[PDB]
Order: sequence, then C-alpha cells, then structure tokens
Amino acid sequence: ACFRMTPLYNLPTHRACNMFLESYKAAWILTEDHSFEDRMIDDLSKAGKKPDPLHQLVLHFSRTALTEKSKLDEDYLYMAYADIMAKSCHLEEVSFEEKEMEKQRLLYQQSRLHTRGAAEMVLQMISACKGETGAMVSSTLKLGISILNGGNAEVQQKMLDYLKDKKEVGFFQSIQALMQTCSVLDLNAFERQNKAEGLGMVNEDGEKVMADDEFTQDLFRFLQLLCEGHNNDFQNYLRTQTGNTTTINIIICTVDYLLRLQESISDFYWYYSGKDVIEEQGKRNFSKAMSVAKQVFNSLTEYIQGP
Amino acid sequence: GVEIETISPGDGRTFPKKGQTCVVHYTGMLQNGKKFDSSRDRNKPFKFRIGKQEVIKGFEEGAAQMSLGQRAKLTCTPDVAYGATGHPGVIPPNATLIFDVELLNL
Amino acid sequence: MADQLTEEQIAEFKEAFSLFDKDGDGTITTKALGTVMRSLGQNPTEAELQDMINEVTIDFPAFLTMMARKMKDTDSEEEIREAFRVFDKDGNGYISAAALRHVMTNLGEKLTDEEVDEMIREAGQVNYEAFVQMMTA
Amino acid sequence: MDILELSERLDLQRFHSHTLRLYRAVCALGNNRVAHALCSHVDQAQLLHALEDAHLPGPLRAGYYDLLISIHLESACRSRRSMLSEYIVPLTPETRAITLFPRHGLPGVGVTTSLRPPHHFSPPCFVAALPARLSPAIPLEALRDKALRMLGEAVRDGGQHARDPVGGSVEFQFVPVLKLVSTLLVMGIFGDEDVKQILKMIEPEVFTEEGLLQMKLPESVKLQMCNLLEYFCDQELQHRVESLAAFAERYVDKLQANQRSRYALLMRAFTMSAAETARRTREFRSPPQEQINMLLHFKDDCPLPEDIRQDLQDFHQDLLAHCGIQLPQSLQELVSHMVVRWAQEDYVQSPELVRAMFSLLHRQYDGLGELLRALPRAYTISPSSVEDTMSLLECLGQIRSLLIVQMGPQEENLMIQSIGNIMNNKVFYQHPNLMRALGMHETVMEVMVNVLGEIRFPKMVTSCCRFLCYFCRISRQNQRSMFDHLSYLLENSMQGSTPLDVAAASVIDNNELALALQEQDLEKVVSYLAGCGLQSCPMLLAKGYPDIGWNPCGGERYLDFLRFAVFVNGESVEENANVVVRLLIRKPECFGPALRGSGLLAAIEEAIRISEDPRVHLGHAIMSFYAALIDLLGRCAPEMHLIQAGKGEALRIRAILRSLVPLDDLVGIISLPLQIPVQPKMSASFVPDHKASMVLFLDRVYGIENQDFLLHVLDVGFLPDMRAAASLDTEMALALNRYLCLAVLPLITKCAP
Amino acid sequence: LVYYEGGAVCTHARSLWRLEPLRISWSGSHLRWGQPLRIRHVTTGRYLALTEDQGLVVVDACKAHTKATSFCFRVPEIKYGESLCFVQHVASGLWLTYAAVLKKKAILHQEGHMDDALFLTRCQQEESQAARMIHSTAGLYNQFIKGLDSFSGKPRLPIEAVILSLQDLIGYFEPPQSKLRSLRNRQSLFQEEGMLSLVLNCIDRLNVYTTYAGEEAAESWKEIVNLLYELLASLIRGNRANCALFSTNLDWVVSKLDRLEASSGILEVLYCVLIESPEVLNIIQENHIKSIISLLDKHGRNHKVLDVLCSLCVCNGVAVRSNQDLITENLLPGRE
Repeated sequence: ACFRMTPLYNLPTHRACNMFLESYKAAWILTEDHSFEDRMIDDLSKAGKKPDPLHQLVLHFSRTALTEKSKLDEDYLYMAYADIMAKSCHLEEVSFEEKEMEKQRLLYQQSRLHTRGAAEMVLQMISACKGETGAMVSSTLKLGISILNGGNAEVQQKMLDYLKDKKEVGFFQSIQALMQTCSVLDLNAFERQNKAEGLGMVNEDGEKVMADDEFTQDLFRFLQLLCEGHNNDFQNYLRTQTGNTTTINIIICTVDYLLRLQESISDFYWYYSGKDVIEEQGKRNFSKAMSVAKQVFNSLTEYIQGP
Repeated sequence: GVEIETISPGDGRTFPKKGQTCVVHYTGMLQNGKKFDSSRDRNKPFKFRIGKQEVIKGFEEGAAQMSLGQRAKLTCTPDVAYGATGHPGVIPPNATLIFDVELLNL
Repeated sequence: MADQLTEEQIAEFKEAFSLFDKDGDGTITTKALGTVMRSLGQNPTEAELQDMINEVTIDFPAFLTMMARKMKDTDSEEEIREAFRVFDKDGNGYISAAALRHVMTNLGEKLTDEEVDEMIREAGQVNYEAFVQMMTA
Repeated sequence: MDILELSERLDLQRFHSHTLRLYRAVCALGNNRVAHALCSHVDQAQLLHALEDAHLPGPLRAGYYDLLISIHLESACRSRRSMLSEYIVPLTPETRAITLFPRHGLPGVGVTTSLRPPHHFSPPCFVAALPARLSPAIPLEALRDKALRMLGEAVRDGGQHARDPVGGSVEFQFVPVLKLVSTLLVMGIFGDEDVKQILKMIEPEVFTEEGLLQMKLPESVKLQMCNLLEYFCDQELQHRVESLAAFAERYVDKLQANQRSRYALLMRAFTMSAAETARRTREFRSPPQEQINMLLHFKDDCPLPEDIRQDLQDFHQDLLAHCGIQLPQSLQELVSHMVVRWAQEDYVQSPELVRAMFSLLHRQYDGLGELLRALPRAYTISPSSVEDTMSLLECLGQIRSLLIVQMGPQEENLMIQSIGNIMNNKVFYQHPNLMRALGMHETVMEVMVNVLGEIRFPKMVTSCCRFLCYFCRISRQNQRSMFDHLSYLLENSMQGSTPLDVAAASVIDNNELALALQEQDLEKVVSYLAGCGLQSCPMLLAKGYPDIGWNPCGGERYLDFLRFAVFVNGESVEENANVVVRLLIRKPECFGPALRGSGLLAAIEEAIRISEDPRVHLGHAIMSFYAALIDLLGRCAPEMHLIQAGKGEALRIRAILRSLVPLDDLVGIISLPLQIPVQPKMSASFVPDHKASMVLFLDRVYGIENQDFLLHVLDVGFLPDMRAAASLDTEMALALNRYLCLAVLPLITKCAP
Repeated sequence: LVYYEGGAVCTHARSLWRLEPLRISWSGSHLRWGQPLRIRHVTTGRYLALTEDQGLVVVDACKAHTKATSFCFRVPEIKYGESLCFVQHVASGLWLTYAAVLKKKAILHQEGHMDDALFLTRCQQEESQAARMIHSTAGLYNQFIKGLDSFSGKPRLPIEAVILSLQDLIGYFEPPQSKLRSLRNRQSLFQEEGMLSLVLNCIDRLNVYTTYAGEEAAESWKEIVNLLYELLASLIRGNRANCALFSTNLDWVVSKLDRLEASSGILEVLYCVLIESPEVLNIIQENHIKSIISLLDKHGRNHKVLDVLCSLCVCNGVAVRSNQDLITENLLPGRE
C-alpha cells in the first residue's frame, strides 16, 4: 500500500501545514539547546533575617510537601525549577590545579544550593512520595544527585540531622516500597517487543521492557552518593533505624532486588542460549541490564566501603 | 381588568395596537411598591413587540391599551401577568405586578 | 471506522446524511438511505443494501463506519491495482531482485536482504505473472 | 440609609458585605437564573453607581466590584479561560501574512488567529412571558471604558501617594479594580488601543512607542499584577502561534510546489538508476510524515532548495531572537526584574503569590520550551469549516461548564444534547486532532467518573459510552489514548452501552493494541467470569425467572470482549492466547455449568427445553453464551504454521483445548435443526450464528482430515443445514445463508481435497 | 469483653491498658517474670479479672478480687514486654489465647495456643494522662446524666463540677503546626471512646427541660448547656468522625438550632461540621434552608447565619442545584 500512499504535493493544505509544523517542532525544538538554567539560578541567586529567593522557594516547597495530602500534584513549576537547578550544579591531561579548581567550583555551587535547605526538601518530598513512582520521584532524585554530587559531607551531615530530628518512619518505608516495585527484565515483555518490531513501525503510518531502567539507574546513583564518602554514621543509620520506631533494613531489600535482576538476566540468557547471533534489540536490552547491574554493584560497594 | 391611571398625558390619537414593535420605558412595581424591574435601572428603554406576544399577556395588554406618546400607571393583576408563582426570585408569590410603562416611540 | 476514508468523501457523506435527516438522529431507514446515496451519484447494489439492512435509528458515524466497512473491499482492490501498476512500472512488467530492493527502499520499510530474497523466491528475475502474484500477495 | 454612611456603623457594612458574598456564591458556577435574579435585585445600576463612587465603603466596594463580574461575565471569562488552551489557527488570507516582529512587538496586539468561541450575552428582561438560560448582558464597551478610567484614576492616586486611599485602604483601592480589569481582559472586552493604554499605565517606560509595577503594592495587588503578566505572556504565546501558523502555511505551499516540480522532473528523467531510487525514497511511496521528515532533515544532503533552507534557517533564528533565549525594555526582562525585586524586597507570606510569580519567571525566560509544550496543542482548520469549528468549541465549552457544575436532575439532558451535537459535528470525525487536543475525551471521562462515582443517570452513562466508543473508532491514536486509560474502564465495568464495550472497541481493529495487552486486564476479566457463576442476569432477576447459576448477559458480554481481544485481523497473538486460555482453565467456574456433570449436548437439549417452555428469553441467551464459549475456545487455537512447526507449548494448548470439549458434542449440537420458514423469531431460538461458531470451533480445533470423518461431518448437521437452506431459498433464510457462507463454505473448500 | 482486633483499634484509647503490681508500694519498679500484676483498662476503668463465668474479661473495681485479677507474664529481664510473655492467671494457671476487620475474642484456656505470645508497645505519658482524664470526664458525665434522669420525673447535681469539667475539656480542645494534628488526634480518641455520644445525650437531656431542681441549682443549667455546646463545637472542629456523625444527625442539629435558647452555639456547630463535611449540604433538605432563613426574621440580623448560607451555597468546590434553588426561592423573592 506504500505505492498507493497519498503524496505530499496532492493533499489538503491544512493537513500539510500541521504535519510540517509538527515535524519542524520535533526536529528543532527538541534538538534546540538552551543553557539559561545556570543563567537563571545565578541571576535569581543574586539576593540583591531576610531569606533569599532560593531560600523562600525551598521553604515554600518544603511546606507544600509537609502537608499530609497523601497525593502529589502535577507541579509543573516544580519540574521546571528542579530541572533548572539540578542542571545548574550539573554544570560539572588536566593537572592537579585544574582539578582542584573544578572541585572548588562544584563545592561552591553545591553550598549555594545547599545552605538554603535543599536536603530538607529532598527528604520531605521523598517521605511524602509514599513509594509512588512517577515524575515527582524522578525530579526529586535528579535534584538530589545534583545536590549530593561529589560526596559532599555537609549535605550528608544535614540529612542525618534532619532524619534524627524528624524521626519519621515514612522515608524508609517510602524508599523501600519505591525501589521494590522497580521493573526488571521480562521474557514475556521482550517477546512482545520483538513481535511488535516484526509488525513494522512503517505499518499504519521506546521499549516496554526496561522502561524505568534510567529511573533505577538514577535512584541507585543517588543511593550510592548517599553512601559515598565512607560516612559510617549514615551507613549505620541505613542499616538499622535505631532512632525511628520502625527499622527498615535497606540491605536486605536491595539484595532481594539484586536477586530479581539476576533471575531476569539468567532467564534472558537461557532464552538467548539457543540463538548464537544476538539481536540488536537483545543487545540493547543486555547493555541496559548491564548498566543497571553496574550501578547496583557500585552502590553495594559504597555500602560496604570502609571498615 | 387592567387598571389605568395617567401620570404624564400626551398624544392620544396615535395607538401602538397596529402590530409593530414599540420602544417603551417600561418599569415594574411590586405589591408594596418595590421597583423589581425598571427601564431606567437597566439604563436602556425596553423594546416591546405588539402582536408577537413575546411579553406576558397582561403586560402586552396593558402596553397596547395605553396610547402612543402618553404615560400611565398600567397596573395589572398578577393572575394574568405572571400567575401565582411569578418570577422565581424577582417577583414574590401572590404579589401584584404593578407597571408604569411609558410610551416613547413606535 | 473511516480513518482511511478520504476527507472529501466523508464531507459529502455528512452533507448527504444531514440533507436526508434534518433531525440529526439518523432516523432515515436503510432503504431511504440507499436511495439517497444512489441519488447522490453512488448507486448501491440491491444485494449489498439488503445485507446492510439485515446486519443493522443509528447516528451518522455508524452509517459512516458501515460504509467504510462495505468499501474496504474497494480500497483493497484499489491497493491491488496500485501494486500491479507499480510492478508494471519496471522492465517488461516484471520486477527483479534489484527492482524489488529499490521499491522496498522507496517505501521506507527498510526491508532486510533476507526478506527481499524471500519475496523474489516467492515471485532469477521474476516474470510479469510472478510480479502480479507478488503484488496480489 | 446611605450605603456610604454605613462604613463606620461596623454592623450594617458587615451585613451588606455578607449579603454580597451570598449573592456571589449563589451566582457562582453558572446558575444563570440566579444571576438574573441577583441582577434584578441589584437593578443592574447600583453596582455601576458603587463602582463609579470612590467614597463607598471598602468591603462594600470590593463586594460590588466582585459581583459586577461574578454575575455578568463569570461564565464568559470561565469559557474564555477554558478555550484558551486550544490554540486552533484556521487558515485565512489575513492570517496568512503574520510576522512575529512588526524590536519586540507589544503583547496582546494585532489580529489573533485563535478560534475562541464568541461570548453570547442576553439582554436582561423581567416582563417577558415566563413559561438553559444565557448570561445577562453587560455594557461591554461602556464597562471597558469605565474600568480603564478607574485604573487610570488608581494609577494617578498611587503616583500622588495621597494619605486618603480609596475605600480606606490601598487593597480596597487597587485590588477590585485590578481583578475587574483582568476579568474583562481575559474576556477580550478591550480593543488594541485600550490594552495599549493599560500597558502604558502599567509601565510607560518599558513599552516605548511612575508605573503601577514600580509603585509599592500589597500581596493581593501583587498577585493580580502577576496574573496580568501571565495573561500578557499567554497573549505573546498566542502571537507566536499565529506567526508559526502563517509561516507554516507559506512553507507548506512552497513545499507543495517544490514537490510537484520534483515529481514532474523525476517522471521526466529515466536515465538515472540510483538517483531514481533516491528520489523515490522521498517520493509518494514513503508515508507523508516520512516525506516531511526527510524534507526537514537539513537541520544544522536532503533534496531541498538551498534558498528555502536559508529562509527557514533565518526564520528559526528570528524565532530564537523573539524568544530571547540568547541575544527593562523587553517584556520578559521587565517581569523578571519585577519578580526579582518583589522577592528581594521582603518575605511574602502568601504561597500562592510566590508560586504564581515563579511560574511567570520560568515562563518568561523559557519561551522556546513553552512553545514546544504548546506545539501539540496547535492545529490549522479549514477556512470553509470555520463555523463548524466554532460550534465545536462552543459545545466543548458547554460540556466543560457542565462538568464544572455538580451533576443533577434536569442537567444530564443538556450534556446528552451536547454529545449528540458533537457526534453530528463534521470536524469530530473529519479531523481527530482537534478532538484529541481539545480534551473532549478528557471531559467525557471526567463526567463519566462523576456520574458513576449504582448508576444514578443510566442515560448519561450510555451516551458517554457511545461517544467514547465512536471516538476510538475515529482513529488509531484515539484508540491508543483510550488504551492509556483502559485500566479505569476495566476496573469500573447492565443495559445498553457499557464502558467495557468502549474497552472492546479500543482493543479491536488494531494489532498493536491487541498485542500490548497487560496481564492485569486478563486477570480482571477472568475474575469477572468467575464471579458470573452462582449469579443471575439483572434482566432475568427483573423478569422474576429463577436463577440458572450464572448470568448469560454479563458473561456473554465479557466473553465477546475476550474474543475481540484475542481475535484481531484474523490471526491470534500466541502470547495473549496462551495467557488467556491458561487463566480461563485455571478457574473452572468460568466455564459453563455442564463443564466441570453434564455435556454440551445436554446443555443444548436443556436450552431447547427452556425455549419450548414459557426478547429476553433465557434459552437463547444460554445458547448464545455456549456458542461464544466454544468459539472463544477454538479462536485461541494455534495456527496451521504453529502446528506444522511442532511447538511444544502450541501442541500442549491445542491438546488441552481439544480434550476440554469433545468433538461428538459439537456434532450433536450442529445436528440440531432449525425451523426454517411463518418464520419464527431468532431472538428467542437457536440462531445460525451458534452453528457457525460450532463449525469454526470444529475446524480450528479438530479439523476434518480423514475422508470418512469429513463424510460423517457432512452427513450430520451439514446436510440438514444445507437442505434447510435450499428449501427456504426472509430473515431466517438470510441468517442461514450467512452462516453457510461464513462457516460451511470455507470448511468445505478446505476439505475439498 | 476482651477481644483482640486490628486496624484503627490499636490507635484508639480503648486499647490502652495499665499494669499494676500486687504490692501498692514501689509500683513503678521494673517488672519481673512471674510477678503477679493487675491489668486495668484506662478508658473503661474496669480492672481485668479471670472470672469463672466470663473467662478473661474486664471486671468492676469493687469486685476486682486479688486472686481473680492476679496476672503474670511467663517467658528486669525483658524490655517493654517485647519478648514472648505468655499471659497466665496466677490462681487458675490457664493461658490466655483466642477462640474465634479481623476480630478474635480473647479467652482463657488450659492449653492455649502456640502463638499466644504478644508484644507490648510503650505509650506516651501524655496519651495515658489524656485517656485517664477522658475516663474521669466520662464518669462525671454519666453521674450527671444519672442525676438528670433521677430528678427529671420529679417536679420540685454537681453543677459546679460539671461546669469545671466542661471548661477543662474546652481548654484541652482549644484550637491553637503539630498542634492541629494533636487536637485532631485527641478529638478522634474522644469520639472513639463515646465522648461525643455522651455530649449529645446530655445536650438532648438539657433541651428536654425548658426551664424540677432547685431555684438556685437550675440557675446554672443554661451555663451548663452553653458549656456543653462549646465542648461539642470544639470536638467537631478538626474531626472527620465528628463531622460524619453530625451529617448523619443533621436533622437533630437543625432542630436544636431552631430553638431560641443557645441558638448561636448550635449554629456554629452546624457551620463547622458543614465546612468539615461537604456532604452535609448535599444531604440537606429544604427544612434546613427554611430554618436558616427564618432565623434572621425571628432572632434578628446576624452575619453568622448569612455565612452559613454562603457555605451552603457552594461546597466541595461545586455548586449544588438544590440548596442554591432553595436559597434563591426562600428569602430572595421576599426581599425582606
């Protein structure tokens, strides 16, 4: 039926304009690059007692998340600001002087975005997430990995202080239920994807499996960064919640997730054992699972790093 | 019937009963005298159609009875104007629909 | 329903239905609808009209869906004719392996070499009858 | 008693303010009759006098100003705000020549291509013959002029910084006026000159051709100013959309001409072999989206003119300059400086004000990002169907307003009439893009959720289900969107159309949706099938008939949905068929009462007995349910290629489904004759579709391979059916012929060797 | 009757129990395995005893014999009772177990069950003090209601004590942010124990009499009624259960508000429960708006009634046609 397809030059004008506009937007706006994020964070950070505009925004979001609404709104402006800042501090051969200067600049950018209370907003939002996966959790995890980049000791210390003062069991249960429901490799899903690919994308004018692979990668990166720096006190707090009424052992649940990942990858290999040639989709799935396992193992190292 | 009491006498030869739309400064008075509706309150004279029966039967009869160019107290019984119920909020039940419609033009 | 139907045909059918049924509820009977369609230049077959009446107080979108289902055979015939014309566009009305690969590349489906070889074997160069059989599929 | 004299009474003023609040609440959220009653009570002149009087009490003046827009233009402003999301830009010769740059242009100036429905105002009347209702009329131009004069007076007073504020406070002096002017601004009351004057009053130095923003304002006035700035940003976005639509029309015309010339040249040229294939790659053989993408691949080798590519690059650079991403005269710079100064001045204790201010700032700097987000919500309508699109927008706004108001009696009829008008609207089925962008599916889903929460308004549910099913039949993208929300339809889902029918319509007519079915849906349907046992159909319960241990109606509907899910485009998905048969057999209760006890022939005999015993007959429903069950069992059978390949799972499934139902029972069921003729009623008897389903089950499960078996199955059932068809060669005759041609003929052709 | 149940029961005051050692002196010493002790309910005040007829159930304090109420834990050795502590009666030796919204009745058996071990969770001292105060207030209210029924049928009571208890309860439930959460938790605990039902019964008993007791004794009856209405208003605020109960009993609330005496308190309670529970407006009938309209005509012009009408006009973010039409057809046509 391709030879019988309607030509572009013989078509209703309005449909042609709409299609061309959509194609232009997809090919230019998405590819278009704006670095205004650093521009805005610093300009609004000029601050030229009386809290800074960043401090006011952080306090407002902390108050919003502190409410026991048991639900998360769209918060489009929150997405915008989280993307702005997370990318801000993410502004991140070379001699020792250059590396030291880069580290000092990163530390300054973090402290500019940390003393206002970003760690408190991270903890409150994660606790209020109630283990519900979504764009809220991804945005707050990106903001956390931005604030916690480089293994900052002050951020970890303030997070520990907030956890001790609040003594709220919601954060541990929320994170446990959140990472427990992370998707793993499914052979039924992989077969469905293969059949869909064989159907043909051109027919009737990404992948369900490993849809949240980047989500789990970022979550385990944040968890590793939390365990970064050989902070023995934070490791003890994560192992047992002595201060909290209920203690959630993150080690057992992350080991269970590792078991699930190993079962999924073993089943994938068993399915692919018959075919010597590895398909492109299968190779991509294997690479994504390999990256996820690498991030998980690095997180485990950071749990076990130090005596 | 419809009580007629002149207030501003004018021309009597002209009659709006021909069957054409007429612009009148129609105003309404409640049983106790409250001005529930007035053309001056609306800041625009009301256009009334004769024959089309767009307005209430009692109001239309009162407007047609008064000759063009003269103003009279066209008091109408609530039974023929709006009935016992009347307007849901404007006219209380069992309230007389007293009118003081004044003929202006057409 | 009528996703693949032409916009002009859909507009003409909507105008005809509105003219036939002013209420907009589609109360026009099947026989009356067929007579109106015949008067509009699209004469309906008596057997097809009887089958549609037996299969079927229905709104215009239902009538459009029924018409699209009835004309799906006509769309398939038109597609087969277009495929036959495309096959005849090659040398002597026969599409070779290179011609089949070029057609597949033009279509944008990005058919693999194995698929092209299988199509050639089903249709070394294919003949006019083989090309017609491949187009019919 | 003068209203002004009640300011210091401290009791009469409070009572009047409470009365104003009660009137506003009564007139809030539509309620046009109550709005007209409130206008009659206020006589439509007291509010104007209070607005024009600067000596009125603060709270009283604020209440009168709020009522001026809450009882007159509240519905119009709400409709305008609802319709602002849809940036529909129909083609027009005046709109064909639109440029973003006239320096930056003033926001909210020039002709707008947005097809927002016009506001309809009805002149108030209290003398007409009283037997929904339109909004009461407003002065419009006179009200706009009065609001502009009040805003100018407030600006002058703020500049003078007099110690005698209007209403006794700055909040009463400025906030109600700002709210009123914003309300008439979102309604489009003011023209170009009036909005230019308003912008000059707000900031004279910024928009060259002190200000209100420069002068200190309270938190509420700051929030109102931020809302005005947000409206200005929205107007700028609308201007950008209009310019984009004009450039799109021009560039589409140019590309149509260039493509026609290129196709003519390619047809003329024959010597080139590889170049011919390269041209055919971007020719009509590829889908139009692929051709458009290929023609737009020259960003940053495609067969496109160099001059038009340079023109498009210059246009894109102009767009980037207009958005000001990278180069207080500029509007975006002005609002950015304003919000920065407001944040740095002091701590603001109003979370809403700071949230709205931050929204505007990110909004202002990221012009391109907003354009990308608003890019899907943009479409060009045909110039001929402008009235149809306007009617579409008006009806959609009516449905949105009905959804905003609480559902109740005498209100579902208006929504049903609206739905009928949408169905009869040409653009609803002609262009699915407006249907998707306008959120009509979202609105109908919301009202269905509201009504369902016992079906209080069954007619409303039936109309909503019919509209949703029609929407899925409109196009495949609508079907995919319904799939994205399919979980609610399966979770929530008597008589007439049901949301589960909408789900079935979403599944059918596409293999992509059928293959991607999630196991949760199959589990829910299997649980529903299990729950169908030990129950009765609501129609049977109403009729008073004794329960037969299952409900044929709901069970048959669910089974038909399952057969739609498994059977698409003739073929059956192996994974879906395997999982559905596994979940079906795992719970034996979902099968018929005979299967576990009794047999299929015993069930057929019992159904015939009930048919003989005294269009809601139980026997016909039981026979239809059994036929659907056997047809579904035979539908998920592995195809011929799977059997030939000898797959272990396929062979096991085929053996299980073959042993589940013996062939002899099927032959006995088919052997039952029909009363071919006066002709009987098929709605209360054995329809030939049951025999067709049985024959299809036999063909897909057992298959007549041996000559003796084929002769036996032709003699039993097939021969009496053929004899009855020949004798009656009428609805019964047509049904028999359809059954023969759909089941007997393909099987006879297959078994011909 | 002793019965183990889960869910919100664990968070209620009815699940609070106190263990008292056999020796009155040094009752605060550390508990040891096998040490006899008496279990008394904080909310009910009845010490648990192993009665022969009732098995393991709460018994009256006067009849709480030492032998019947002697209980001990069988494995300064355990921490807060988290370790396995099998409940055994000292005199009988039977092991406490269960026999049959899960809820299993608790009884005493010679053999018991292998899963009879239970874990005890420590409770805050503030919660125990609040439970004790609630029990004392409930007892005082029961005594007052008993006296009211006593003198109700005889034409010619600790009024001061009742007034003091009402004032103390109002101060406890005085609105002040964890203060709002604490007030809501206290209101929920009071409603679970039946304080709201007792308050409603006392209000009804007071409304029965239109003026009995002595001339001086009945002088403070109006003050007692006002204090009870204030307590009901305080309990209604920040309590979903109280709002739901008032919505269920909306007709009685409207009838009470229709009374001339202490109409302001009942009107405030109705407004508070309507704000807390938007479903009250939907379930409201025309009699409520009729009474609201007549309140201004009879009692006089008041902003509270008009605010209640405003709340009735729009609730839950939507406009209800029934109440809007009632308000537009009740007082608007009259214009008085």
